[PDB]
Amino acid sequence: SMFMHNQALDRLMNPLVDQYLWYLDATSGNNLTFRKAGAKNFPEYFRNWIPGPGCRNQQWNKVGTKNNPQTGTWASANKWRLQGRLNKYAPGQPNAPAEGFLTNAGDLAFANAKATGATTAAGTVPADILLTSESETTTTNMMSNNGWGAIASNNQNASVAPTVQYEDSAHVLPGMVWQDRDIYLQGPIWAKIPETDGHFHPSPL
Amino acid sequence: DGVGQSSGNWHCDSVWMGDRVLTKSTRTWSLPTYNNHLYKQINGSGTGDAVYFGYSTPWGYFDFNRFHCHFSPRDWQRLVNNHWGIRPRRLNFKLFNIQVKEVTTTDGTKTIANNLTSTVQVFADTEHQLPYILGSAHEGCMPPFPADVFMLPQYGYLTLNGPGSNNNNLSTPSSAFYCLEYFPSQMLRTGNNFVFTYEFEKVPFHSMFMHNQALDRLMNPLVDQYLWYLDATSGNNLTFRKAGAKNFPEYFRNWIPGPGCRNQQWNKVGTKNNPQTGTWASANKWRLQGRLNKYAPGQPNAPAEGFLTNAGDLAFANAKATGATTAAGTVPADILLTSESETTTTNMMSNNGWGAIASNNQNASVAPTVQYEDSAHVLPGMVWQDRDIYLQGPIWAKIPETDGHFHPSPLMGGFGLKNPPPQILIKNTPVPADPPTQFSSQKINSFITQYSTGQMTVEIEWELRKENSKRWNPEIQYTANFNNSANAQFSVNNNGLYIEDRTIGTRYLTHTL
Amino acid sequence: DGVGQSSGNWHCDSVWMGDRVLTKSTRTWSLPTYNNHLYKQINGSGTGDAVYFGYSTPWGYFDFNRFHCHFSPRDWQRLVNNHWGIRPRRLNFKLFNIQVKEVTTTDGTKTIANNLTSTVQVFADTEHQLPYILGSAHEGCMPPFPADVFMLPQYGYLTLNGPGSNNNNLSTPSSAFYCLEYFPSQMLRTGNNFVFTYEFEKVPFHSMFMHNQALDRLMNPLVDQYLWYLDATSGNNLTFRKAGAKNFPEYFRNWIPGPGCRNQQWNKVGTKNNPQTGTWASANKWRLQGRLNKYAPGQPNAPAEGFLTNAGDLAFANAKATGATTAAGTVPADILLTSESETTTTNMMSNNGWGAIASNNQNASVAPTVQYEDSAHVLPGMVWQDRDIYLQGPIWAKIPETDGHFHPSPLMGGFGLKNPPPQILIKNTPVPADPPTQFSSQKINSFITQYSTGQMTVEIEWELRKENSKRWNPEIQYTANFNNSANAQFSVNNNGLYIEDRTIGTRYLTHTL
Repeated sequence: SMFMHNQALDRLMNPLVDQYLWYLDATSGNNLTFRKAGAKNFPEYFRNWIPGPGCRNQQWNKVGTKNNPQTGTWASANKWRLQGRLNKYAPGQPNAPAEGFLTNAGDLAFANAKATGATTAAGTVPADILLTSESETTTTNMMSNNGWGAIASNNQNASVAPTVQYEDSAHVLPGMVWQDRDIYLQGPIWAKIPETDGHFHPSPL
Repeated sequence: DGVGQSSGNWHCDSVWMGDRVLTKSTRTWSLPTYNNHLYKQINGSGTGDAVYFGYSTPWGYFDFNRFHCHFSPRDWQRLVNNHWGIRPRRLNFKLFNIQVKEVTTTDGTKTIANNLTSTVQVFADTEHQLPYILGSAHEGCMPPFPADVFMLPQYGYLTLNGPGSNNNNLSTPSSAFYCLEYFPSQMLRTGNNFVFTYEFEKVPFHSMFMHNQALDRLMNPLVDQYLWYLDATSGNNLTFRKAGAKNFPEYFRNWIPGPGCRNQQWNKVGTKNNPQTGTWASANKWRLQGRLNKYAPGQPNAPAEGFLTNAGDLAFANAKATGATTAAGTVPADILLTSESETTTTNMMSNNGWGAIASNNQNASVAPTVQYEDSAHVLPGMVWQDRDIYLQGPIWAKIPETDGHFHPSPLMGGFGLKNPPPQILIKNTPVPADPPTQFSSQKINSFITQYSTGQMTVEIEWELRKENSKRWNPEIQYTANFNNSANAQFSVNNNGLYIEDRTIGTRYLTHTL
Repeated sequence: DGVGQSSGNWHCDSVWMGDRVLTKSTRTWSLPTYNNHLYKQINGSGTGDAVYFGYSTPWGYFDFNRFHCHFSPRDWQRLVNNHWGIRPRRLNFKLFNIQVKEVTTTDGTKTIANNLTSTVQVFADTEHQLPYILGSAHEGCMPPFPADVFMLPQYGYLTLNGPGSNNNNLSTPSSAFYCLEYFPSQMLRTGNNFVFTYEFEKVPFHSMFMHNQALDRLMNPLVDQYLWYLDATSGNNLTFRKAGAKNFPEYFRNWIPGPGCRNQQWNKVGTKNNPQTGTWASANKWRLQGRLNKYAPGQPNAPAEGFLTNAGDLAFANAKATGATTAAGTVPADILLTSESETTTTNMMSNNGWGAIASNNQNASVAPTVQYEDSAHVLPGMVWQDRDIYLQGPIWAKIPETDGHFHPSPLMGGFGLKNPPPQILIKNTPVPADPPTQFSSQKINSFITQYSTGQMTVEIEWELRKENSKRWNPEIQYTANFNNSANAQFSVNNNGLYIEDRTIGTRYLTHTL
């Protein structure tokens, strides 16, 4: 798909007319109160579709003075382990980072022909290194600077108040849509799907 | 043809054949002039979870998407007791008997006349090149009851927004603007009419059956399994028990319950609930582009008996309920709740997490421990039931076009479609008022106030799965309430208002898991 | 046919094929009664540079001549990035859904009714026997945005005038008077419609490309020329240098830059400009019949960077600009400037003359001198680029019929045509009021006030030159402004007003000179 979306998921609707669906807004006063979805309050609308999977990833600011001075980035990386040995998880799901931030190996990067040797360094991203951006996917996909959402952490009663907890990682669910990572001019074309008893959505990462 | 001859007839009925089935409906509508013949930008203010950028349009549209448009409460009863499944096949849409009227206002006395030469213009969008707002469960559908007259909703959409200064409501470079006069459309005077046909692509039947067995309960109780497991480590040696002897939790199984997540549960008895001035901070939320949206409805997880969730399940209201809110000591008499409890066999309940897993390594000194998993996503060997379709609920939805999607059944329930039925858009053609005698290049501001009305009709062809079950004993079926009442069920009252008593689920007949 | 059936449908879209391309547009118009059903003489006063003699006519006309009528800003982008040239081929014009309305005024309350039996009458002039006022870049075209409604302009022309006493406004014997009812025309009630077709004669494509090389720079830098010239006379002897050694100004060339004339240049920063209460005495003027006319626009000469000329180049304005004037410290946000700077390769800049030539004979005693030429006309071996076509600019113009004309490309840009598209003229047929009972031979003064409205449509067939270029590196292309904004580009605002951000030139893709 060569196209960037024209609308966000949460934003698919008609703003001019309210929904016919009712929800429980308020428990106050020893009674239940059902609000109606509408009146230009978007977060309360019902939706058929939810954003794509992903996981939270460490974010390094492109301005070097604002970054923690790590002699190298390994212990901070996202890792998956196989046969008792740890491998960096790269690149991850096509999650975009915050504006002005990046991740190590989370997204593709290239270099000029002027860059030789195994390393380059500059106060900001070097002039040789060519970064890529997944930001065109933020409509459907999940950003990397926070988890996927929140869920209920406890049962309630009249005495105890409701609480929630945050989910930093979200895997595949029914009714979940996402955009695959983009193909660049300097990037690979294909890959061989390994032969296994099962594989899910075999688009190369 | 002509001013004095009708362009159509009234067709509303239901034809029950063996395999197909054909439902006809027709209604009377009224179309105003929205935005005084103008497109308009609309946007929010400030940074917040609700912010938007979009356009409002001087066009109406026909939304038949909801079920009870096409079915009467008797046909629905007749549908769900006898059958295991239904899916759409064809639809046929027609407009006719268009009549356009002008409104002259002298003092506070309106004079409405009949303008014979005015036109309306309508087109169906078959390539889905417009933003698609159907399937978002808005209002403005046909009424449930054939004798009501309804006003068509205004068309509008909202596009990408982007940050700047303190306002996230700025238009991003890629914000799209669609002019609907840039579509070929058919212009209709009172004499001529409009029709087109459409055919659904094959989708799986919606399952009308409730399961006959739980997952964990699929087995023969009379014979024990041949599989062995480690029951007990006591005594410096390993002891292998054999699965059987009527101890079910120890059996091996091929299949595991469906995905879900834990959700806050509010007791239907108001005195037992924590007094929250409003429920937001307690809701299940997913976030997109740095703003939080309630997660609704969630996966089809049922709550505990006597409990419910906010927006986790669908809810409706009568015609007696007006305004944006209703309140009562218990669930109000107007609100119509839905229940997913028929799915508890395969699916997961919302009052606890999915299970437990091992929290640590062990040795002779340290004891084994476990932890609980409040959220479970999809795994191999996982089965689930999709949310049920109701009489008052939506029918289909448009699968968004993306590089990937998983099990695209709409979370409000329905038939996910790649190529859904085309949106149908209609407008009153503008008639300007008397122009000045001297020439001016500015736009024409003043028009003639007018509106239009006429009948529409919709014909759906449904395909249904016949039911063959050899169970001996009788089954649960839908039955009209057994009680005497001041007003009959699904009927009009003294004041003339049609009232729907219950959301009627489709799942009664049992089927073996 | 009849009162109750529409005579046409709404067609607006764009069909992109490989070679042909076909654009459709349709709009809603409103036609008043001009001059109260009368022809009238119009004339100036006194002797001056602006004096006129002519006639005003009770007829309207349809002007589609401007580009952005036919193209949307997306189609225009799609046009100019992919292609080296375009020329028109066919056009198709249609009127339909005519409706005529009468205005009765009782006190200050207008009552507008619908008069079914009134007619409008329209004709196309295919022999060009009327004075041709299209291509003079007047107002009254279709709006850029399909949803606007516009009022048709009044038709009028002005003929020869001649001197007498102190008044140059007298009518010369050969002043022509044209009665437009002396043309056969088709009379239309509400039921019947109007159509005709037209086909352009072959004209050269408009070049959509910006050159890849300057004239003086066409050569191989690596090898010197074999041609010899006289560099130096010193030492009582002649010395012949050889052209080469990377000294470009000395090279021989086959071609020389295009014609032009020097033009006054006003800096876009207002503090740097001389405070003239108005710019006339400083303008470039040409005079005809003893009266001076500004020369606008001149030859396609570009000015210096950061400078402009009055009327030397085209300029437009938004819909927010009303009234006859706008002012700002810099160029106003409403005014849309155009730039010819893409032509500086072949053409001449306006900030200096064309070159220098020898001013005297020499001898041993007297030194050689030169003089500068501020104006250069056409010579053999002279190449130039014609002015570019914009989205808001005119399309064609009518080549006047004369014994000679040179390179008839219109100076405002466009396609010069011998046989341009025919003017289309329309009028409300007069309906007299109640005549007196006794007979009178005088004209009927009193009529019934009425106007008319209805849709029109225009279909142009464009032929375009495909682009094949083997250059390795990417090219400049038109791109929507990358910035976030309160209002999107080329889109409607909160109040409902359509706003055009940029005049979009056609020249992006490079081509070798």
